[PDB]
Amino acid sequence: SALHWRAAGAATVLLVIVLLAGSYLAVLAERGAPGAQLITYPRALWWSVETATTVGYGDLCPVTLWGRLVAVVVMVAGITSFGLVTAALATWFVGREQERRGH
Amino acid sequence: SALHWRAAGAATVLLVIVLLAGSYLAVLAERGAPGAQLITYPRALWWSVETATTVGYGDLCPVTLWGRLVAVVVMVAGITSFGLVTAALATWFVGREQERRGH
Amino acid sequence: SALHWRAAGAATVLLVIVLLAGSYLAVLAERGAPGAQLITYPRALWWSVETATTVGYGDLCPVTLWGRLVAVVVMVAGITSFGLVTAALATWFVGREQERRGH
Amino acid sequence: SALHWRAAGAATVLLVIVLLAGSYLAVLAERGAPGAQLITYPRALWWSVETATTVGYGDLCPVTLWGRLVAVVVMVAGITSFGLVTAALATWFVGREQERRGH
Amino acid sequence: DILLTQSPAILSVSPGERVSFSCRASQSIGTDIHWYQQRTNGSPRLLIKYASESISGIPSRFSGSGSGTDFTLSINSVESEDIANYYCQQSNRWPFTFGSGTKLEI
Amino acid sequence: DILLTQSPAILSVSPGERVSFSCRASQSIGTDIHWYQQRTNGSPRLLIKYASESISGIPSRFSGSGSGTDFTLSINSVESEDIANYYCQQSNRWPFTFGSGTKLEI
Ligand SMILES: [K+]
Ligand SMILES: [K+]
Ligand SMILES: [K+]
Ligand SMILES: [K+]
Ligand SMILES: [K+]
Ligand SMILES: [K+]
Repeated sequence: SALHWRAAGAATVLLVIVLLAGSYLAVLAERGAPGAQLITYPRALWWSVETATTVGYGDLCPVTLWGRLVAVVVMVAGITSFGLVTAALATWFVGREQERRGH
Repeated sequence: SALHWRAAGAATVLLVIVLLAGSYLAVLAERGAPGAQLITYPRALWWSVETATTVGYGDLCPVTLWGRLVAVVVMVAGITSFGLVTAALATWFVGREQERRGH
Repeated sequence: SALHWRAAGAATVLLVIVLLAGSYLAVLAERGAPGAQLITYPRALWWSVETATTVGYGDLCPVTLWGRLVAVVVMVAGITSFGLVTAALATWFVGREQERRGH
Repeated sequence: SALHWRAAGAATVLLVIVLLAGSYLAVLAERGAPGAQLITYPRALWWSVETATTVGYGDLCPVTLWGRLVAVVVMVAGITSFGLVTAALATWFVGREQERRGH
Repeated sequence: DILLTQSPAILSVSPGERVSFSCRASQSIGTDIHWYQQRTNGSPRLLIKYASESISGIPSRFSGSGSGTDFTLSINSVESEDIANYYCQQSNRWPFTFGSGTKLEI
Repeated sequence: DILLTQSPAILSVSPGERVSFSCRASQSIGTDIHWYQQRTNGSPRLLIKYASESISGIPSRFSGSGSGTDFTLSINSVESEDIANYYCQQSNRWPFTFGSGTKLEI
């Protein structure tokens, strides 16, 4: 089965796992730091999605070292995941356009 | 007609529909929540565009569960739409460079 | 000369023009609106770059209809420009990898 | 060795260098400006990563001319780096799909 | 929940003079403030929307201004027909809220 | 609309002494504050821009400082030619506004 489509899926499943683990770890890392707001799971999950898509509203963000390290992993996983989907869409268009020319 | 160009258009039309529906639903979801600001249609539409392009200034953002779920759909539709345009531009360059070599 | 590289350049020049015109028009559109901060040219230009790259810190953002319409044009021009550079980098890699296989 | 994979790596190493130099220079540029917050190295580094991935939470941002110029270099290096990774993933999928058809 | 303070509660002015009603919000609300007029036994009537935007059918005598937390509704050249209760209303945050009202007296 | 408070309204100082004018903004405006000098019968003259930036042609005796909501204009070694009215002006939010003014007295 087409690799680009398989990697896209794998990418989606993996991103969903990173979001959940990131939500868990962000809370674990931020509690104990005075002033921290990334401290309950439901909003932490919203924050992770917010970060992965790189939207970053600024309603929530990490203030501790480990919270930031978790944030980086989430940003990168999201950028990579969506970037991989774009790449797969490119392979589909390239392959089909070849057909449209015969090859 | 070239699929990559057709999918690009379909993507644009679809994004415009997601923006309008997202604006409508965001207001529907946020009213009733004390402190919510995503509550009148004109700014909600600005918010959706702001989210779809992933700029996220932070002047407006959802605070309710359904508002956030709507936000996710908007982020993803935008990322996918613009990602699909990039993919089509790649197919155009790849196809034309092939010609520039004869093929 | 390779189209993908030409379009990349054209894209850069065009983006720089959109940034300057966007800075000018943003100020023109926001002055007259009570509370507006996008009202002097130097920061307006910083704002436009901030928007085009989609970083959106939230230190400055438009509050008027025309300021927002200008903002959309800037976001899209930036997303398209950088997306076009990625597409050109894809064509370069695809072309060269073909060579690495003989073709 | 495959160029797209080599350029990806070079891109990563280069980005890491831009982040560190950007952190250093941001602090150098912002100190001396009343009200500036991008003034200690640990958070400046968090800020640079935040900018390169284009997340931009708004917890930290430059207020001086040179700080902003540094910010632009960081945004562009990040966009280019991640864009180059996407391009390499496209070349891998395109090459492998060709194989899946024999070529 | 945003609190809108209208003080003084009663304002006395001489015919033709300029008058100003104040409305203070407990937190910054941009320019999302609207003004209403309610004559004795009448229903409220929109006068100014978004702090300073004119409404068609309203004497050009009426004007509003302000942003953030402080807002002003002004009448240039007051006259008998202006005797009424004036209310501000905010739409920045849910739920919408109304000021306590200011009575115009001539 | 940003309010700029200049208090005290009058400042008395002895020749050569150091003097300081204060300007307080109703909300945080970074360093977007500018100072002007207006002698009797004269037009305003820019002294300091962006809270602390020097302007060419202005005695090095003048300096400014501050950020956020509190700003200071300072004169080190006052002299007769400094007798005038001093105004602050903000450009952070529209519309631009001026402080009420502080008179320097020797
Ligand atoms: K972004
Ligand atoms: K962003
Ligand atoms: K942002
Ligand atoms: K933000
Ligand atoms: K913010
Ligand atoms: K992107």
